[PDB]
Amino acid sequence: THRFVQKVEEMVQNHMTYSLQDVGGDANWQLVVEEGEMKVYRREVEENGIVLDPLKATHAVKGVTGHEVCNYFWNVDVRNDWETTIENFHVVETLADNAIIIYQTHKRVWPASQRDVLYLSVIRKIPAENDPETWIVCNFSVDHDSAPLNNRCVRAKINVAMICQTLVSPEISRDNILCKITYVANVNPGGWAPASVLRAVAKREYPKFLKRFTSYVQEKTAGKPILF
Ligand SMILES: CCCCCc1ccc(-c2ccc(S(=O)(=O)CCO)cc2)cc1[C@H]1C[C@H]1c1ccccn1
Repeated sequence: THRFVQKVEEMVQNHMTYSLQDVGGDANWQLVVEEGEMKVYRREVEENGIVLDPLKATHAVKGVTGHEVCNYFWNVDVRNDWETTIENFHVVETLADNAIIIYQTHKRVWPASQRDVLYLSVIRKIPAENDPETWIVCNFSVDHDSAPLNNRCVRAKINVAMICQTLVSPEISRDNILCKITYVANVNPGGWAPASVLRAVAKREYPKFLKRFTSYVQEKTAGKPILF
């Protein structure tokens, strides 16, 4: 269909192959924050003095499906109900009914300069018979000609996936469904930013995002028919 179909397939397949792997047994991942089933890990990585620290988190959210969690993560129309770090966003291009290109600016965290991002966002169902089906959203930086001029901003590059598998434990009720998330984010912030700032913002904002976002999906879907 669109011009990014092959690249999308490739990003989605790399995440299904690598990002889903369990890291409980992997000492290369540092476990930074645990709050119940919410477990947030990082690797400490710098390229030319820029912090790139890979983020990887798992969570287990009662009462919602993967399909639902991924719709809410992907659907631009509900972005302001859960995002707390975005100043502005514009849909730059609609590629298909499951893929768009988005421009957004993040709120400045003093004393770093503000960051903007230009990324393709795609939502995909990955079919399983002994395995679970998966819903995934991948957001990854692309180049585009309708990129704004924004001289307040350094351009960050991202490769993020929200990957969800759904457990139903034997008319199915929300009480019987559990969504397992794996969330990964590799962000090159560009430019320079104090390493302490980058790291404090990650450490604060990723767990806050995961709590907030997953509670929002629980809240919006409760009392609604289950969308498997
Ligand atoms: C001086 C601070 C530099 C800002 C660097 C930066 C840029 C984008 C992003 C980011 C971009 C996309 C996503 S998402 O999951 O795809 C949802 C859609 O928005 C998530 C996080 C992260 C960071 C890193 C700080 C870290 C941080 C973490 C959670 C919120 C804000 N900042």
